[PDB]
Amino acid sequence: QACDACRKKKWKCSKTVPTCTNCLKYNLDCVYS
Ligand SMILES: [Cd+2]
Ligand SMILES: [Cd+2]
Repeated sequence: QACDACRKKKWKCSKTVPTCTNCLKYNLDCVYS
């Protein structure tokens, strides 16, 4: 599945920590669940 960030915006995620490339880009709280 996508990370919490790509889950609210739906931008698909690569599933990598700490922050997915999408969170380190827009600088957001990357969380998982
Ligand atoms: Cd993501
Ligand atoms: Cd994220």
